[PDB]
Amino acid sequence: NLDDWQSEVEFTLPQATMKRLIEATQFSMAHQDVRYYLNGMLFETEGEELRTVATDGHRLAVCSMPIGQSLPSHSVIVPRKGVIELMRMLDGGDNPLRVQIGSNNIRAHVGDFIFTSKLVDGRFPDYRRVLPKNPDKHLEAGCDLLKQAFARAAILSNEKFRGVRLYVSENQLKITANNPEQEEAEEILDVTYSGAEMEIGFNVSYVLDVLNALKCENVRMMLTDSVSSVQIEDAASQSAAYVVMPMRL
Amino acid sequence: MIRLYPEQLRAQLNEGLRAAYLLLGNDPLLLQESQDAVRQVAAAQGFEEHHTFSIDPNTDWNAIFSLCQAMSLFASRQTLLLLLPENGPNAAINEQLLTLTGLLHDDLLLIVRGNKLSKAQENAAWFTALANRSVQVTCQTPEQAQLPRWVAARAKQLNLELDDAANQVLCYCYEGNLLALAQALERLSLLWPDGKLTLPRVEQAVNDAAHFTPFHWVDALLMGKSKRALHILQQLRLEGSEPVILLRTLQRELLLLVNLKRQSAHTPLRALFDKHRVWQNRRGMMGEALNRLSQTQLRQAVQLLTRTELTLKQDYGQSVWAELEGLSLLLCHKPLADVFIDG
Amino acid sequence: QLEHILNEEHIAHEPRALQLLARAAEGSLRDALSLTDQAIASGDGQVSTQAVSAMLGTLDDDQALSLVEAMVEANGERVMALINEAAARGIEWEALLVEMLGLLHRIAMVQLSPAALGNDMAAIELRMRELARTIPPTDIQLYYQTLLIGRKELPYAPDRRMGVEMTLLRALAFHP
Amino acid sequence: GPHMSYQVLARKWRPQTFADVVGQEHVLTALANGLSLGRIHHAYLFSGTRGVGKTSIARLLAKGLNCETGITATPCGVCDNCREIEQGRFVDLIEIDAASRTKVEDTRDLLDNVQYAPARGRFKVYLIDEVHMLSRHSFNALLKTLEEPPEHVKFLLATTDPQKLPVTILSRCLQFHLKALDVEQIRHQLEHILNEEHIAHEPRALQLLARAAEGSLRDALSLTDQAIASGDGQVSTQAVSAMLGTLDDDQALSLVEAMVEANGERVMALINEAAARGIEWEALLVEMLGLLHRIAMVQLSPAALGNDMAAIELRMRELARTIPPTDIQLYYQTLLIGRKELPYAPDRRMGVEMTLLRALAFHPRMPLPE
Amino acid sequence: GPHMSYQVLARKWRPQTFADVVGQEHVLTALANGLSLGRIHHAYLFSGTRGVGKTSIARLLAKGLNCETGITATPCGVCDNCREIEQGRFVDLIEIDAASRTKVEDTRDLLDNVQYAPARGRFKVYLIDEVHMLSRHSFNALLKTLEEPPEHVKFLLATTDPQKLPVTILSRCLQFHLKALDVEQIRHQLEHILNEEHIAHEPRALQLLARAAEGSLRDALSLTDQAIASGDGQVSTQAVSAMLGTLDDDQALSLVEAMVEANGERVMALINEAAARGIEWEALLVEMLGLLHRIAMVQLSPAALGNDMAAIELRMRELARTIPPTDIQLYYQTLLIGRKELPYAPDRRMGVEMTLLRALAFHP
Amino acid sequence: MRWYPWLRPDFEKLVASYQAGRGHHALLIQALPGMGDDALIYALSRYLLCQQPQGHKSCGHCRGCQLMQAGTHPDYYTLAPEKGKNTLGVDAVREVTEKLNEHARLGGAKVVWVTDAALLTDAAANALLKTLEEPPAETWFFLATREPERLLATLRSRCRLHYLAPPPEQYAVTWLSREVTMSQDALLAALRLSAGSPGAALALFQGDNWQARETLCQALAYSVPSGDWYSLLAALNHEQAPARLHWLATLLMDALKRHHGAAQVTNVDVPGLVAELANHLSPSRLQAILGDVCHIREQLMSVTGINRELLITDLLLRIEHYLQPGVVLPVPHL
DNA sequence: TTTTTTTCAGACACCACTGC
RNA sequence: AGUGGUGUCUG
Ligand SMILES: Nc1ncnc2c1ncn2[C@@H]1O[C@H](COP(=O)(O)OP(=O)(O)O)[C@@H](O)[C@H]1O
Ligand SMILES: Nc1ncnc2c1ncn2[C@@H]1O[C@H](COP(=O)(O)OP(=O)(O)O)[C@@H](O)[C@H]1O
Ligand code: BEF
Ligand code: BEF
Ligand SMILES: [Mg+2]
Ligand SMILES: [Mg+2]
Ligand SMILES: [Zn+2]
Ligand SMILES: [Zn+2]
Ligand SMILES: [Zn+2]
Repeated sequence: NLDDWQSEVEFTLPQATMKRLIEATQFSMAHQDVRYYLNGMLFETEGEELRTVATDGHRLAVCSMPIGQSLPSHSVIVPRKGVIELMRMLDGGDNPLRVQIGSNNIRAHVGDFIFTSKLVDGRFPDYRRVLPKNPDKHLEAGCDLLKQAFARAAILSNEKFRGVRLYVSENQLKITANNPEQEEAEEILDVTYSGAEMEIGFNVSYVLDVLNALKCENVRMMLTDSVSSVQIEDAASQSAAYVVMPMRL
Repeated sequence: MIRLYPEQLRAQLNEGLRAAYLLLGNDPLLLQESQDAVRQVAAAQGFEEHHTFSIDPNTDWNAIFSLCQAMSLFASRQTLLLLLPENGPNAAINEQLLTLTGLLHDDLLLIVRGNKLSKAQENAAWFTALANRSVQVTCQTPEQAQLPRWVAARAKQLNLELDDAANQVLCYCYEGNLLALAQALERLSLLWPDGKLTLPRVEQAVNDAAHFTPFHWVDALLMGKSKRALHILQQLRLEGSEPVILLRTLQRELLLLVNLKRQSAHTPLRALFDKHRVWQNRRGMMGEALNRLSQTQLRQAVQLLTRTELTLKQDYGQSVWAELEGLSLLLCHKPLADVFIDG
Repeated sequence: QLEHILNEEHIAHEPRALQLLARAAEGSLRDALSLTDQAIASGDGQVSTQAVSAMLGTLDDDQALSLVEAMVEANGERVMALINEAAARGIEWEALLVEMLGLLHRIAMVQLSPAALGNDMAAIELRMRELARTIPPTDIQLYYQTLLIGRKELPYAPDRRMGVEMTLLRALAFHP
Repeated sequence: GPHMSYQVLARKWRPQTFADVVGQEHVLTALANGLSLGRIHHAYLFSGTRGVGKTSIARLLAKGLNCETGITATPCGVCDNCREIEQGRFVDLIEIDAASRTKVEDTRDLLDNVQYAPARGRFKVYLIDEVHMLSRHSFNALLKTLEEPPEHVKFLLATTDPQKLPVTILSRCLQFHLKALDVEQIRHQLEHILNEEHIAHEPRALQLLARAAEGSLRDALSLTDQAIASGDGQVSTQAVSAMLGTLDDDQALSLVEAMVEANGERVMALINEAAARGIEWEALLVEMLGLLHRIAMVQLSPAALGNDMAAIELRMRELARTIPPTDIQLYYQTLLIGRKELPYAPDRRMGVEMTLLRALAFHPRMPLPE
Repeated sequence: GPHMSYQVLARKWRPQTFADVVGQEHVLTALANGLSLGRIHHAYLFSGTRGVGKTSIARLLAKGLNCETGITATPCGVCDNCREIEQGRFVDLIEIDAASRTKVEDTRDLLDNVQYAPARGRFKVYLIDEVHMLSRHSFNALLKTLEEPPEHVKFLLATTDPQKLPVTILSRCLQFHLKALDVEQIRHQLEHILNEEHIAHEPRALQLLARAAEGSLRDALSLTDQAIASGDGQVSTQAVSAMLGTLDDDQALSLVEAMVEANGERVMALINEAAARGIEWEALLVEMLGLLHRIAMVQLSPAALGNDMAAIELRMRELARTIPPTDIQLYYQTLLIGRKELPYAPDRRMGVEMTLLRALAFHP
Repeated sequence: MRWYPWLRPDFEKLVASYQAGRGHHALLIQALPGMGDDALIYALSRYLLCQQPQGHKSCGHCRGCQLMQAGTHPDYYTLAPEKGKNTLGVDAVREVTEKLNEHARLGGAKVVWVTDAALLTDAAANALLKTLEEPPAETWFFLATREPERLLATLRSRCRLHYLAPPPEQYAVTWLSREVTMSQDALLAALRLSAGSPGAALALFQGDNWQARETLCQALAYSVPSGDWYSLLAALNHEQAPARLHWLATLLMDALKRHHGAAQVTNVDVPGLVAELANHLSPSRLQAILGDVCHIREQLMSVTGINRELLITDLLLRIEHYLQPGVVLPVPHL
C-alpha cells in the first residue's frame, strides 16, 4: 500500500494551526477552473514557516504560520477535493497532525487514521508578484466594524456580480453598491488614514470572506492606485495576507 | 371471471357487483365510460367513498393496503381504483397485485383500469384469483370496418339522426379517436337542439384529428388505397411518430411480399401463407396485393426504402416524410419515376 | 376584420394592401394586426399598397418556390433577381437547394395523386396545383435531377452563390 | 508609429445616430416614422445576417426612446441618458446576452422584475440579443409579457435566424429584416473611416476589401484592420491582394483564355508565373471557375458583370460572344471536377496542371492532337 | 539537461520568439506591425492546416502583448511574464481546449470571470484552441464578449476548420490564414533543427520528408523522429525510403505501361510482385498520377520531361507519341478516384486492384 | 493478448525508443486486426509502468507489474468502446484527460492506451488533441488503427506512426499450419482474404464463419447458373455481414482476374465456383456487382444502426436486375 | 393472432432528498 | 445551493 518510502517534507504540526492555516485560505481556491494548477491549495515550506496559497485569478489568499522545525523550501498543490476532505476530517485539536509530502502523493496522519491524496502536476504561480510591491496608501479600521458595513452594503448589491465601490478620503471610508434595479446602498465609516481621494470597485463576497477569515479586531488595508490590487491583513500580525484585484466597472 | 363488452355491462351491474372489476383496452373513451358506469352503480349500492392510484414503481402500496384493510368513520362501503401502467402488470407488480388479491374483502370494490393485457404472457396467479369472482371488461377501439355501426349506435342512444354521409365523415376525421368522436357528437348536439345531423352540419364543425398506427399505414398500402395511405402518413407526421418505426413496419411486410412473389412460381399462395404463419384477415389483403403490379414495385420499393433508411440513419435532419410519400404512392398501383427511386 | 379595425382607427388604407396583409398573415389574426401596425410604421399614418407590398417583400422568405416557378417558366432575369434577393437576405444556399428539391418532389407526388398535399402547406396549395397540373412529369424529372447534381457539386464551387446560380443556369438551359 | 490607438474600427465606428448607419433604410425609415408618430410597438425583432446593424440599430433606438428631450427619432449627444447608453452601463437599457440567459429560470427572474418602474429614463428597454438561443420554455414564458407588457417596458429582440423562433412569438413582436450590404456601401464606409483615421488608401484596395466582405460591414472592418496591420498603417492594392490571397482578374483571365484559345504553352507559362508569385493553386482554380461562371452569367444576360471587375469587362464580353454556352459549361465542369479531385492529386501544382491539361485535351473546337 | 527528459522534436522546437517562425510571413509581419503601431485587436483567429503554427503563433502573440518591456513586436525572455508564458504558469494566459470544454456551462463560467482585472499582466489573454469543436450555444455565448470585451482582455482563437465556425464568430475576428509550408522552407527548417541538435543526415532524406509531410511541419518533425528511431539517430536516405514507402525503381512506370496496353496478366503479376515487395499502395498510386501528369506535360509541350528522369525519358516520350491525351486523362481520373476511395476499401491491395480493373478495360 | 512472433523485431525497434527517453509520447500503431497490435501495446505498457524494468521485458516482481497483472493500476488507463456499442465516446476520453492532470499515483509514468482509434467519435478524437500534443511529464500514449488515413488528420499529425508489416506469405502459411492443420490452399486463401494478416485468418478458422463462407459458396453454386441471387440472403444476413460481403466481393474479383488471365487469384481453393463466375457473368457486370457489393459493405460498416436485411435485400435484387440485358451499369465518380 | 425505433453529443426542464 | 433520475428535443 505505502510505496512512498521517501518523503520530500515532514511535519508534526498542531491541529489548530493547520485548521487556521486552511480556513484562512480555503475560500480563495478555484472550483473546476480550466487552469488545473489553480484548482487547489499550494503548501509552501520555507525556513520554519508553512504557507497556504490559494487563488482563482480574481483573489489571492496567503497564510503563513511558524512550525519551529527547520524545513527545506518546497511547493505542493493539493487539489480541491483532497484539501476539503482533509479539512473535514481535521477535528479534535487535542491530537497532533502528522504530514508526509512526497513528490507525487500526500499523506496526513490525523489522530490514529491515515489520509492519502494525489497532487496536481502543474506548477503554482509566484504569489509575490501578485502582492502589490509599492503600497503607498495604508488605512486601518475595526474588523467587525468594517465587516458589518460591507454586509449592509451587500444587502442592496448586484446579485450576479456582487460589487461595491470603495472610496477613501481623509479619515473616512465609503462603500457604495447598486443593483440592476438602481437600488443604491451607501455606507460611510470612520477610519484612520492619510493619503488622497481614490475610488476602487471590487467584489463584495471576496472581501467579506477575507474579513471572516481574519477573526481579529483591527484590519489594515494597503492600496496603491485605482487599478491595482488591494492587500488586506490584520494590524496585530503579518502572518495572513489577502489580495483582492478590483473590477474595472 | 365474466368477460364482457360495454354493451351488457349495465345488465351485469344490475345483476350484482363482483369483488373486482378489470377495465382493459386501448380506448380511453370506452374505459372512461365503463368506469363511470361502474362507479355510479357502486354508489347506488352504498359504495360512497372513492379513491385513485396510479400503479407506478414509485407508488405507496402501504396506503393502499391500509385503506383496503381498515375502514373509515363514515361511508364504510368503499371502492378503490388503480391505473395500470402502459406496459401492464410488471413482474415487480404481479406479487403485490396478488397481495391485494389476498387483502380484499366484501366491503371493498376494486376497479382495474389500463391497456389490454397480453394474456399469453400474463395469466394465472393474480388473473385466476380474481377470475374466481370478478368481471373482465374489454374496451377496445372499433376498427375502420366496425366504426360506422358503433357511431350509428352512439347516435341512436344519444338521440341523434346520422345518415350514412355524416357517419362516414365522422368515421373519417376521427379514427382511434373515439373520445374526440363522442365529444364531436356532443358538440353537434349542443350546436343544434334539433338532433337531426346532415352532411353540411357535421362537415362544418369537425377537425381532422384522427390517430393512426403504422399498421394502419401498412394495411392501407396493401389494399392500395392512395388517399387513405397518404392521410395516414400525414396523420403520423403531425402526431410526431418516429419515421424509423414506420420504416420497420413497412419493411417487414414488404420483404414478406418479396418472398411471396418470388416463391409463388412454385407454390400456390395458400401454402406460402401457411408456411409464414400469416393470419386469415392478413391473408386476404396480402393475396389482393400480391397480384397487383408485382415483381417491379417489390424491388423498386425496396430500393426506395433502403434509400430512406440510409438517409434517415446517416444525418440528423430527417426530411424522409416525402420519401415515405414516394413509397406510399409506389405500392398503391401509381408508378413513380426512376429519378426519385434511384437518387 | 382588418378593414373594420382600420376604418374605426381613422387610418387611410388601400383595399389591395389588406388582402396582401391577410395572405401574409398565414391565418392568424394577430399576425395580420402586427403586420398592419408595422405597415403603418413603414409610412406616415397610412396603409398604402406600395408600402405594404415593399414591406412584405422585405419580410418575404418564400424564395425557393418563386425560384422553381421562374426556372420552370424559363425566366432568366426573374431567376437571377430571386437569387439576388436570397443573397441579400443572408439565406443559406444549400438550404435553398434543399427547399427547391423538396418542392419539385412534392409537385411530382401531387401529379401522381392529388392527396399528396397535406395540411402542412395550406399556404402554398394553389401554386403547387398550378405547377402540378401544367408541367409534364418529364420536365420535373429533369429539373430534379439537375438540382440534385448541382447540390452534389455545391461544395466545390467558387462560392455557394455561384454554385446555386450555375445549377439554376443549367436547369434553365435544359429548356425541355 | 501612432499611440495606443488600439480601438478597432469594428467598435470605435459603431454608429451612434440614425444618420451614421450605412443604409438599412427599410428598418431605419420604419423606426423613424414610428418614433415620430409615437407608434412605439412594445416588442420587435431585428433579424438579419452578421454585422449588418441589428445590435447597433437597437442601441440607436434605445437612445431615441430614452433621450432627455421628447421622444425623437434623432437621438442627441449632449443628453446625459444617451451619453450613458453610448458609454454603456445605462440604468434602464438592460442588455441581455440571451445566449447566457437561455434557461427558463433566468427568464422568470427577468419577468418578475418587469413591473418595477424605470429608474432614471422613461423606458426600461430590455435588449435581448441572440434571442434564438432561448429554450422553448423561455420563449413560452416570454409569450405573455410579450402580448402586453407594462407601459414602460419595451422588448428589443435581435437574432440571426428568425425561423428558429416559435411562430407565436413571431406573431407577438414586429419583424424588421436587415439585408446584407452592397459593395458600394461597404466601400464608401471604408473610404470614410480611413479618411477619419488619417491612413492613406488606394481605390482597388477598398474595392477588393468590399468584395471580400461578403455583404457584411463587420467583416469589412475586420478585413480593413487586418490590411492596415499588413501594411505600415496604409491600405494599398498589394497589401490587400496579399492578405486576401487572391489574384488580379487580368492574370486569371489570361490563364482562362490560354485554356480556351488552346494556347497550352501560354497555360504552362502562366502556371509557372503564378508559381513564382507564391499563390495557392486551389485559389487559381477557384478564380478561373469564378471567371467561367461570370462568362456564363454574361451569356444569360449582359447585366451580370459588376463594376468591381470593370477593368476586364470588355474582354469578358468578347469571351462571352466567342464561346457558345456548351463549351463554357464543359470548361466549368472540368475545372470543378479538377478542384474536387485536387486534394487527392499527387501535388497541388500538378493537380491544377492536369486539370488544365484535361480541359485542353477534351477541347471540342481544338482538341489536343492525337 | 531537459526539464525532466527529452520532450520530442515537435514540442521542443516550437518558435520561442519571433524570427524563429518558419514561413507565415503574412501573419508574422501583420502581427508585428499591429504590435508596433498600436493597432491591436481583441480577437485574432489563426486558422490553417495541421502543424503549420497556430498555437505557437498565438503563444508568441500572447508573450508579446503582456511582456514586461511593453507592447513589443519581438518578445524577450529572461523577464518574468514571457518566462512564465512558455512554462505554462502565467495566470493571465488562459489556455482553453475547446474540444474538451465544449459545454455551455464551461463557456458561461469562463465569460463570468472576464470582467475582473488581470493578475499581473496588462492583457488577460484567452487562447481558445480547437475552437471548431465548441457547441453551437457555446459559440453564441462567446459572441457578445468577442464583440465587446473589456479593455484588458484579448482573445486568441485557433482553428483547423474555420468553415465550421459560425459566420458570426468569423465576423468578429481577424482571420489570419496560416499558409502551409512548401518543400524548400520545411526542408530548411528540418536542416536547421538537425544541425542545431547535432544529428547527421543526408539531403535526399530531407526532401523526402519535406515532400511527404504534405506541407505540415509537425508531420515533418513526427516523420523525422520516426526516422531517428528507425535509423538509430541518423536521418538517412535508405532508412527514410524504407520507413516512408517510396518507389525508387521504375516499377511504377512498368505497371503503368502494362496498364496502358490493356494487358491484364502482366498488370496483375506486377501488382503481386509489388505486394511481395511490401509496397505502399498510396505511394504507388501517387507515383502513377505524377507519371501520367508528366506524360500529359510532354504531350502538350515536348522536352518538358524533367532532366531527373532522363534515364527513362524516351519511354514516356514514346507514350506521348502513342497514347492520345484523352486516354491518359481517363487513366489519371480512374487512378485518382482509386486514391480517393483507397481508405474505404476492404483492403488496400483490393482497392488498388479494383482501381486497375476499372482502369484496365476501357478500350477492348 | 497472445504474443505473435512477428512482433518480436518491431517490439525492439519501439522499446529501444522508450529506453533512452527519446520515445515519442503518442505512438500510433498501424496494424491489421489479429496482426498483434494489442499484444505489442500491452507489452510496451508493462515495460513502461514497471518500477524496475529489466532489459526489455516486464520484471514481474514490482508493485506496478503485479498490479498490471491484477487488472487494476491507477496509472494504466484504457479507452475501450462501451459493452454493446462499437463506439468510443467523448466522455471516456474527457475523463481520462481530466485524470491526467493529477500526478501518477504510484510515482511512475502514466500510460494511456486507446484500443482502436478508428472507433473514436469525431468529438472523442478531437478531445484527445492538445493532450497528445503536450501531455504532462512522464505520460506515454498509445493507439491502434487498421488504416491511419481514416483517423482525423490532426489526430495522426501529432503521432509517431509504427506500421506492423504482415509476415511473408510462406511464413504466414507455415505459422497457420503450425497452429491448425488444414489444406495448404485453404490456409493460403484464408490469409489473402485477411489482407495477409495471420491473426484474422486464424480467427476465421477457429470460429464458425468458415462454415458460413462455405454456405455462401454453395448458395452461389446455385445462384450463378440460374441468376437466383436473392437466395444468398439466407447465407448473407448475419451479425458478421461485412465479412461475407467481403468474401463475395473477393469471389467477384477473382472472377474478373481470371477474365484477364491473372496468374494468381484469391479463392485458390475454390476454382469451380470462380470458373462459373467468369464464364456466366460478363466482365462489365462482374465489375458492377463487385463495386456495389463493396459499396454496400462500406455503408453497412460505417453508418450505425443500419438494417442489414434491407441493405442485403436491395443489393441482391439490384444484382439480379443488373444481370438482365438492356440495363445500364454504375459509373464510379468523384 | 400482434405486429412498432439507430445514434453520439449537447441543452434544458422538472423533481426528489440533503444541507445548511 | 449538491446529487441523481426522467424525459424531451436539437443537430
Ligand atoms: N449599418 C451599418 N452602418 C455602419 N456600420 C455598421 C453597420 N452594420 C454593421 N456595422 C459595423 O459593424 C460593427 C458591429 O455591428 P453590429 O451592429 O454589432 O452587427 P450585429 O447586427 O451583427 O450585432 C459596427 O461597429 C459597425 O462598424
Ligand atoms: N511556422 C512555424 N515555424 C516554426 N516551427 C513550426 C511552425 N509551424 C509549426 N512548427 C513546428 O510544429 C510544432 C507544432 O506547431 P503548432 O504551432 O502546435 O501547430 P498547430 O497550428 O497545428 O497547433 C512546433 O513545435 C514547431 O516545431
Ligand atoms: F450581432 Be451580429 F451577428 F455580430
Ligand atoms: F493545432 Be495543429 F492543427 F496540429
Ligand atoms: Mg448583434
Ligand atoms: Mg495547436
Ligand atoms: Zn437623448
Ligand atoms: Zn520579456
Ligand atoms: Zn514490474
